[PDB]
Amino acid sequence: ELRDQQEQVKEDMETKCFICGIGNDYFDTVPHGFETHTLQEHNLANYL
Amino acid sequence: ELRDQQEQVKEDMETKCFICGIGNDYFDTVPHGFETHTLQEHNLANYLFFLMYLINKDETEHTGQESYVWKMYQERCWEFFPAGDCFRKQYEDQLN
Amino acid sequence: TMSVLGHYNNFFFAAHLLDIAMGFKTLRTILSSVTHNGKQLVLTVGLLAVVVYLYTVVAFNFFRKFYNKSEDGDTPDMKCDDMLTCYMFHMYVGVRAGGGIGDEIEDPAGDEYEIYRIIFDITFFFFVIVILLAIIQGLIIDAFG
Amino acid sequence: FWKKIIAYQQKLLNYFARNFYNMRMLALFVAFAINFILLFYKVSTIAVHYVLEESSGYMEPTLRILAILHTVISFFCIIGYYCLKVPLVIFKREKEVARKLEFDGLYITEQPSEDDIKGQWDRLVINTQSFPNNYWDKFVKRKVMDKYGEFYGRDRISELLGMDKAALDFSDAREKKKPKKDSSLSAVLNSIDVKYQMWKLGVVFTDNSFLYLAWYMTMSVLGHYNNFFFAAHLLDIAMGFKTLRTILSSVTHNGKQLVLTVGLLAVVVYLYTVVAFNFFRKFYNKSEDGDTPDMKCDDMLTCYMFHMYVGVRAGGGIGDEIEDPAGDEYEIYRIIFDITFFFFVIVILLAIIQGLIIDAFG
Amino acid sequence: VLLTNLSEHMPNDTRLQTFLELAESVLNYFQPFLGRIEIMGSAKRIERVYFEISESSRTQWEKPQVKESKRQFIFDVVNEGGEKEKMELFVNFCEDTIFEMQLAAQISESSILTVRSALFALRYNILTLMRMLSLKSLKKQMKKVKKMTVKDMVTAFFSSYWSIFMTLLHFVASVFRGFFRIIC
Ligand SMILES: Nc1ncnc2c1ncn2[C@@H]1O[C@H](COP(=O)(O)OP(=O)(O)OP(=O)(O)O)[C@@H](O)[C@H]1O
Ligand SMILES: Nc1ncnc2c1ncn2[C@@H]1O[C@H](COP(=O)(O)OP(=O)(O)OP(=O)(O)O)[C@@H](O)[C@H]1O
Ligand SMILES: [Zn+2]
Ligand SMILES: [Zn+2]
Repeated sequence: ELRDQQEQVKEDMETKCFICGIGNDYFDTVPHGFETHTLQEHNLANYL
Repeated sequence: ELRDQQEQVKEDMETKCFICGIGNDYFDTVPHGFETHTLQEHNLANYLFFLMYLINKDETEHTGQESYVWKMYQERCWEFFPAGDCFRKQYEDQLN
Repeated sequence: TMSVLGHYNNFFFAAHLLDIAMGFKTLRTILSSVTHNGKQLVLTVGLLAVVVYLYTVVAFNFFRKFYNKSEDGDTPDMKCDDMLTCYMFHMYVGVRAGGGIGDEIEDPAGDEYEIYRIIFDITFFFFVIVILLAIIQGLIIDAFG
Repeated sequence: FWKKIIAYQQKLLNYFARNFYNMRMLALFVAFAINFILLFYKVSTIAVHYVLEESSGYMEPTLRILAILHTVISFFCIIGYYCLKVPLVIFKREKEVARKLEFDGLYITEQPSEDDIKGQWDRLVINTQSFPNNYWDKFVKRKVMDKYGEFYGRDRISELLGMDKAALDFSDAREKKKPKKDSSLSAVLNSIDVKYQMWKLGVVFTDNSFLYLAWYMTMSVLGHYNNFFFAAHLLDIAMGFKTLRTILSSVTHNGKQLVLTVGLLAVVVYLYTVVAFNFFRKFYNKSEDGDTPDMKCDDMLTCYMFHMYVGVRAGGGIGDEIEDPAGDEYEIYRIIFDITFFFFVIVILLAIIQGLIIDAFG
Repeated sequence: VLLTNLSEHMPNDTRLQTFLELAESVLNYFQPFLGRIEIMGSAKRIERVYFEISESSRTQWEKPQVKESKRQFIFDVVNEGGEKEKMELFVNFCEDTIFEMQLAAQISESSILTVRSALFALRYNILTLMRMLSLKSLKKQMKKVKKMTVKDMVTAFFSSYWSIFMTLLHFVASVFRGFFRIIC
């Protein structure tokens, strides 16, 4: 169960944005779109 | 955990293309589309053979595309690799 | 009825402690591990009984001389002269033993059936003690998962 | 006459094929009854002879009748198998060989690997006239004709497949047919295809399930000479019950890894035996009488047998069975020896086996 | 390469189709040696590139060791990897594999008995079973069973399968004897 919980956390944070919740593929229509969105536009550290 | 990792590897390689990353269903709109795309258009062995041929080919004899890829590879920029796009998606309307 | 009989014999009140399974849901979650695969748990015991019966057949036909269980040399307590007694021995003592039937039967050292008996004991330990009990534990863990 | 006997034969075959499974269940039930009767023998006092002791006195005739019935049902289960399940095997084999002949040319272009029993044995059925006897496609020999005739020689392909050009020319040409009777038994003997039946018998003999049923019948027959041979029939429960098969799948799923685990355990125990034989040979005395010492590690084979039998079956390891190393100049080394033996052999490897079974379940 | 480029960039062209049929043989010959990839071109468009794959390169790629290396690389890049460095790890693996295949090409310069025994036993034992009918000497038996009885009928029916099971037992014993002789 601990392993499954860790894997679920990793999958969620890799497949959907923390703030808006939009999936990764929509941003990935532009190359590196998900990384750009989650590290420049909707970064939680930026909100903090 | 080892079994789960093996299953995850199999599922990823069966559901999405290695290079572009587009899902299997989009190609599967055409019969055998995913297999055709992953074995003829975006085959990783084909990219390996292209790098081999470009390395073993003389620089003066390079064509325009080969020179472009050669410069990009020398500068270690991997933008020439298709990411999120393919020939089918780029020529969707004209091809069909 | 149990409560009424408890007046005649006060120890009949101990049966009421079996109500904790229904009393507590958290204990029901634990018991679900056993009850989830109960049919397979019973079939595992049936298969174990068949395997032990086969071993009893082999021992009764070939290794009957190593089942003396008496220290006094005057009176020998042979436990495999009877098929039912040999099966009871194998199912009780051999199964409950940590090392198998060889932990309880006589040493085969310096015997013309030494190799066959050693194979007998090793196979008993591997198939019965190791594999089948592991099957039971795996059933419980699989029920949890 | 001929029609009546053929009809009666067909009735018998149909009955056996219909009741094949019920007879297979009945054989198991009779096996459980016989083995329950066998549980009440006594050894009587040299020449020792096995008697059935009972207060009733009937259960010896019960045992005889049950053994005869079990043998008869075992024979009938072979007959029912041959009438019911054999045709499916022949159909599958004829389909496979036909597809290999057509779409692979396994006897025209390339040849069998000479290590394939099926590929070598299937060369006989091609030349037979009764080919697709069970497979529906009766034009496979003409498809091979039309595919490989021009390239590899039409007459050569015809010789391979057994077709006769003169036969077809004779059929097309003008002749006068002469009547024949099925009543002519010499004619029917000439009509039967010896080669095709030989290939069919070979396929049946190479079939695994038919071999299992033959072993069952042989076991049942030997049970008359020795009544305890009927205990081997209790091994049929795995095939009898699917629920028991689900349990056994846990063991059989990782059988290769389970065997390799035992091999690794044997190697580890051999290494420990080497160490003990070279350094700790004085602690392996196994006799209480001080006059005669029963050294168990003076011989390499004896030491290995000791370590594999007693040390492995012991709950604490070899140290539970070898002499206490207290007050010895090799005390620390021997204690490390025992602890490592207990940890690696008793704890880890057995846990590997259990984990294999649980992983198979999952 | 020219014809393939034209065919792929002009999909629905009946005029080009006929030339494709006329050049079918050459295209079939050169199919293994023709490479095809897609890249993000300088004109901000996806472009297909056609190159030459060598026969030696193909063989060294299909060697089992390179396939195991490919499987390990895929496992690693999938389980522990990121989208940023995926295409860097892939190029590193490609370079290492290319060097190893070139070195392999450089250095690379220049039971049946059991099956036969089983086949022989199977032929011999079944021929023994069929001899009773191949000799065509069953006339005396037919003479003794002119009298048609349902009991004799059923007895012969069972006897056929009994003879089959002796033939199978004999074949199995012969196989075991042959295997023991071969191993010893
Ligand atoms: N709103 C978000 N803000 C930040 N990261 C997000 C957000 N939504 C999704 N992500 C994803 O979460 C991941 C963040 O990575 P991670 O937390 O491991 O970063 P790190 O600071 O490098 O961590 P580590 O301590 O392991 O070095 C990325 O894959 C990123 O795409
Ligand atoms: N870019 C890609 N290149 C190649 N295969 C890809 C790619 N993307 C996805 N795939 C998929 O990965 C799988 C490749 O199969 P695999 O690696 O087992 O091939 P193989 O050479 O036959 O392997 P094996 O050594 O097991 O015989 C296919 O299902 C294919 O669709
Ligand atoms: Zn967002
Ligand atoms: Zn792709």
